[PDB]
Amino acid sequence: VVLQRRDWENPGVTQLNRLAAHPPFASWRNSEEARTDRPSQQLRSLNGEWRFAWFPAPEAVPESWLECDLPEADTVVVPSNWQMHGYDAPIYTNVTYPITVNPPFVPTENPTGCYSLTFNVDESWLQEGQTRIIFDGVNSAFHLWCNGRWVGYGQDSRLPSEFDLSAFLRAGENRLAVMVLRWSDGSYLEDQDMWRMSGIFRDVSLLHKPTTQISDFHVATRFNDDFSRAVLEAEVQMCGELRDYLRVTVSLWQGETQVASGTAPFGGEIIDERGGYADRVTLRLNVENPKLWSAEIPNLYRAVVELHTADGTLIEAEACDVGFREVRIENGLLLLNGKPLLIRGVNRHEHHPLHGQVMDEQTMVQDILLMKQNNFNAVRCSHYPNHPLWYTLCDRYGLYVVDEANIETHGMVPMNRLTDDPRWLPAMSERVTRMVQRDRNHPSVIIWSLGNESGHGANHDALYRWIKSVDPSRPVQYEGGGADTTATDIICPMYARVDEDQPFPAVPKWSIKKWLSLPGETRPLILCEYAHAMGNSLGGFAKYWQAFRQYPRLQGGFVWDWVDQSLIKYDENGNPWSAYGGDFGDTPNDRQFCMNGLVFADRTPHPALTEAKHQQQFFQFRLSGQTIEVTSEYLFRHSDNELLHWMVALDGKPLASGEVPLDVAPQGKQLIELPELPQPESAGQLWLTVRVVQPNATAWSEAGHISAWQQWRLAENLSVTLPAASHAIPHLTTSEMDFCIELGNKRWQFNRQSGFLSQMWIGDKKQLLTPLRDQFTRAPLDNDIGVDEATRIDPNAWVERWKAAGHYQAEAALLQCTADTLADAVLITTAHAWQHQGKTLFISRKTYRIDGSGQMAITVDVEVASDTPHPARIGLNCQLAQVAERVNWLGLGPQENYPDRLTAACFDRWDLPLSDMYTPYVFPSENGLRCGTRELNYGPHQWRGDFQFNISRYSQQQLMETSHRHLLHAEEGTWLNIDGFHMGIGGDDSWSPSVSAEFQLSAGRYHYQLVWCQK
Amino acid sequence: PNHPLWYTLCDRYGLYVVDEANIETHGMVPMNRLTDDPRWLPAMSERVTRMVQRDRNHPSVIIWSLGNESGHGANHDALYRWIKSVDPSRPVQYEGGGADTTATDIICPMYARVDEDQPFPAVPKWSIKKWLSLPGETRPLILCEYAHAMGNSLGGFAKYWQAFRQYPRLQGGFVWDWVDQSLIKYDENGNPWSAYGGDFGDTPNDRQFCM
Amino acid sequence: VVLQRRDWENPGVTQLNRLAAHPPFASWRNSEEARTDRPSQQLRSLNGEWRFAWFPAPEAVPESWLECDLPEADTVVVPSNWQMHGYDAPIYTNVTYPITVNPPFVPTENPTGCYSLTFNVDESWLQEGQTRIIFDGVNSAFHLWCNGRWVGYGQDSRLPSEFDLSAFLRAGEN
Ligand SMILES: O=C1O[C@H](CO)[C@H](O)[C@H](O)[C@H]1O
Ligand SMILES: [Mg+2]
Ligand SMILES: [Mg+2]
Ligand SMILES: [Mg+2]
Ligand code: NA
Ligand code: NA
Ligand code: NA
Ligand code: NA
Ligand code: NA
Repeated sequence: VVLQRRDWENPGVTQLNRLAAHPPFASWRNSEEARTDRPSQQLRSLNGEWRFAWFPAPEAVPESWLECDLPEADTVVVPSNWQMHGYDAPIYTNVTYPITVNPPFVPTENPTGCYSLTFNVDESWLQEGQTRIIFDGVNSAFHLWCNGRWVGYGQDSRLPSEFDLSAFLRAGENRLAVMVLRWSDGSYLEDQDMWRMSGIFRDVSLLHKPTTQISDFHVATRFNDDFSRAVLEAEVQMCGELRDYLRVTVSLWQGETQVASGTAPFGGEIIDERGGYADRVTLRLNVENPKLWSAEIPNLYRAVVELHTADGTLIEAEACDVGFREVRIENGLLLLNGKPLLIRGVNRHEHHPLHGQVMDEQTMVQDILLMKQNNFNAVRCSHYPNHPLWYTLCDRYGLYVVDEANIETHGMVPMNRLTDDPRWLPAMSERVTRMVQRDRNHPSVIIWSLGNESGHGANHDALYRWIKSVDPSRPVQYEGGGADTTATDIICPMYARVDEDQPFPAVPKWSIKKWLSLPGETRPLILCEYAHAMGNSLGGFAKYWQAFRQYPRLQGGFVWDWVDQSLIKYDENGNPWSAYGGDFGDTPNDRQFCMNGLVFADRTPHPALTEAKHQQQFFQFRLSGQTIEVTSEYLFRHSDNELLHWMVALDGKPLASGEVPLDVAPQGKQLIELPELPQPESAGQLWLTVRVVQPNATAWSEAGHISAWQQWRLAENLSVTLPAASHAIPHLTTSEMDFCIELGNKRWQFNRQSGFLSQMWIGDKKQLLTPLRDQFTRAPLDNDIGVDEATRIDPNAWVERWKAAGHYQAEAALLQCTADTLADAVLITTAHAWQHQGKTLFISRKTYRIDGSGQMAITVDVEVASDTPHPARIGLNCQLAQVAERVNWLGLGPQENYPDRLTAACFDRWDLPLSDMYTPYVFPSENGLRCGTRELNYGPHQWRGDFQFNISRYSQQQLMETSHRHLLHAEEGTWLNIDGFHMGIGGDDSWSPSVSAEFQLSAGRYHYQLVWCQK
Repeated sequence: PNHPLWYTLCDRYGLYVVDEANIETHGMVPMNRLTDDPRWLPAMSERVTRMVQRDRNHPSVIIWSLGNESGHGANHDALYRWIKSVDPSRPVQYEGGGADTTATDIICPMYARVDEDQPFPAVPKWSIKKWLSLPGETRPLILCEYAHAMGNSLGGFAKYWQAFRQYPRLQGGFVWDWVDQSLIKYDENGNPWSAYGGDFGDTPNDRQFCM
Repeated sequence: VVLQRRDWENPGVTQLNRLAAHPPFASWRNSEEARTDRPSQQLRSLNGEWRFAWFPAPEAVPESWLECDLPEADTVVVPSNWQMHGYDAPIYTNVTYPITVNPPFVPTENPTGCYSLTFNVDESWLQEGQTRIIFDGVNSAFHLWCNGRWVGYGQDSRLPSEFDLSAFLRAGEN
């Protein structure tokens, strides 16, 4: 009858015999244990080794499995995804559904995980009370049997499913059997852009409650105008038989100190003509001068809810952490405890490179620490309710959480086809309602979300209203259908730009500054997704932050996103590598579009992370004469763990330093007077750097943690001295094939056929492996490629514009190559034209001046045709013969930085090992650039000027030809790229041209100069 | 919702209709026990949504109703908003929970008096004249049930109509009700007689309260 | 399977295989007939004489009833309330529920009306198109079989439940 009913193709049936949702229970039988949050004897983990067998469909499951173990089955760890154990492929797809769109139907071939466990139950659990089993997460649907008998059915992969096992169990041995289906009608609401996996991927537990039990409880905190008084209100629901002797006590604790307590019998206020709830009571506790919860200072009290007799016998106790805080929208501003928030948020999926979508405490803690160490204060549960511990950790460490229903129907056509259909309202309603019922007591949750990318339908409006009616303590947001519909309290677009409108029909993405002031618009704007961090990205990030700070109602956003969704695969030798979409045989796939993280799957930072840290700083700085002005962007805390270190240096050489304690009130200002600095004699630019240092450890950071920094140019002394006049004069030697120049043990050779420096010698050793040549292209970045799908191609993307114009296949044609002897130098003059099919794209005009001191001065002047797409870079490249250990530079660093992503980099003298000058993006591209460089040192070589550069063992050609980073081989020598000008990287999104006009190489005429010598 | 022909006839003859979802949970304690429970939202939504889908093209229907005597629960709020979103062309009304809740566009009490307050706890029935001017109240008031016409009744009917005519925002109401709910029974001869509650051995019963 | 599920005691199942609701349809194949609101050949009333047997519970219904007319059963007019034919008592109660207040459960003693009708369907409807049946009002819940096979289930006493019969019907008697 179970195989006959086919409940997994019926959206009308989303569970069978499932218990009601409720907040985290442990059924403590001792109050002190509840208060301290110690383990509960009444809550057991069924995690560990289980029996598992795979089947191609549910009809292939033998009727024996219900009563007897299958010897074919293996023993696997639960929780797990069965794709992580090799049983079938994980599918990566973005928009297009991973099954045929035929709702409510799924494929007849529907992979099926048969799980089972043989486990003990103690006798004490069956004489008194109620034993339930809790599956925290099962993807995507399942039937359950206990000792051969059918218990029930559940859908929604991301919320706990609970069943009463009381009548099913026996003392001693019992057997659970779970048939998990990969696909169900639930799948139609689970089209998030991520790995599609399956199985019992979250905790399994057994919970014993008394027959007379606390079955639900809500905590509210409300405040007077200045937050100096609060009323904690607790509504408590019971199940079982009503008795006059029953009582509830809610007591509230600050550490070991009890601050408030209330006790009452059951029976609520009159509600309507038929009375009130005899099975509920509300307790109200006064709290004077409450310690308020925020992401800045996560103050928590403990609330213990005791169900007991009037005489004092405890029946059970539940408990939660309480954060006293108010969230409201007033006059178009989102306020926390009366202060306008600035959301430094990131979207975070649940992902681990080894365990797939199984989460554990350590990874969660690691994520939290990294976020807070990098100046994040908020996280969005993209796009489903998370593992229950996540909320607890956000409560305790202090992050703001957007809790989001597990609803995404992105692949529907149009996007609201299911969400506007009243037949899908039941399935949708349980995903919203059961989330609110579970998470409503976590202070860290400040906003509810109705899901993701499912257009805007009537069902959203209804469920919007349901939440407002049930929980008025939190605003509700939802982006679908244009980000400002009647189903959201917050204008919450994805990838809306700062200044540029994108006026798509029906769902335009207005410039965020313009959106706020549309006639009639009052709401605050907080981007649910912005600054797409796919590969070499986060260009233009500073621009968002400049707008966030200037516009009160622009209250920030959530970066997309936190972690690369790469999975570990093994090679022939058993070495690990990172795999993306289409690497598991899966198709259709969206390839590398799954990796948009600020961190790699193993939590190693991308360079972009430091740019987010710098822009998200909580201290702002201004310099006037000798005075630094520090402004706090903290809303609640003083700077009680902050000191300012300042340093003045001349071209990287320190001249002075000092330390000044920070004592800044929230939103306040401090003036710091610098002492007179010793104005030096020698040339160069003076730079002031300041850093905010946290002297003491916190729960989330080590001692000495740098939380903010800033740099300013001070006095510049321009060099006016003539270099030491040389006695030696270089000697020009000519042949039909070459111009050669000699000075002592140095030698330069210019090919008269190509017109490039083909070789240089120090003593007798050759310096080049490839001639020094103009370069106008880069190995394409993910933002240059502009496809969100492997199928979809775009004629407008930068790489496609460059390809179609002939930039990559453009051949250098020599126009001029003269040599001339001067009084103390040899002067080589060249001209070249790069042409593609009769069209002149670029002209390069150069002079090389080798003088008596051994320096070669190169002057370059490039013309770019106004009607060719603006080039990726204007520079030179070559392959040096030398492979050295270190790279030493005076310029912006230490990390990779680009013209539209360099605010975080500082000007100084930097010294890294060669390997650090390469960024291991999984999809290889142009990488490791450093800008604003005045001097570069590598082995015997030194280049001076004002340039950008990258240096590595990988050619721009190898980088653009290889699809994975583990397939790259170090070439012979070192490839050097020296650019005079380099295009912005962009990243406002990654599926359209995103590089702002001021970062495109559009001037038409370009000029840079370089001095190359041997130190 | 009535027999489909009823709407057609109201279209053609000309009567304003309040089309009402088939939801009444009068017997629950408290009256909103089911309507405030999200697990009952699906059942309730179908009774609202399938009514709108069937009847929305009838000119005679001018107001949608969320049902009757089911208290006020969050499911009412959800379904109120669903209708306002799907069909902006008609006000939505619902009396449960005190006749002036957030799930109604119209103050629609049953048996509220003209001049006399009945201040029940939680669900007071204010004088209709006073109700209109409660601080912050803007809505029109139309009684969903008034002048209970049981047996020898309709005393003071004129008092309603005097107030209906004097107060712009008092826009009338619906008498309870049209037809006696008596069934036909026979004695030993074959003579028909009007039977009410209790006359079919039915117990517990509320007797002549059907008429 | 229909006895094991007990869909009438689960508020999560309010229908099975029911078609979407919609405004009144007649499927005219002539525009002038539509305009004039004259009868449509494609819309047929099944009102009239049906076969009917009363039971005290769904467990007491014999399985033979699925494929064969029961001889005990009487011929009755439909539409009707079976209380108006004397099979059991009509109940009058104001506020207090006529069943024990214990959601979602109903009494095991649950009067069960078994309705059936043998009817001809013409062949034109079988070769092409979609043939559905509409029950405008069924108090309070019901299962439906066509020619022995199960079609679907419906609740809500006061709105029409509609079921696609295209795959269930045959040439001749049904
Ligand atoms: O707009 C979106 O594009 C992102 C691209 O990485 C990602 O798929 C998000 O889930 C989706 O909301
Ligand atoms: Mg289903
Ligand atoms: Mg999507
Ligand atoms: Mg049912
Ligand atoms: Na702002
Ligand atoms: Na992505
Ligand atoms: Na590549
Ligand atoms: Na009036
Ligand atoms: Na009555």
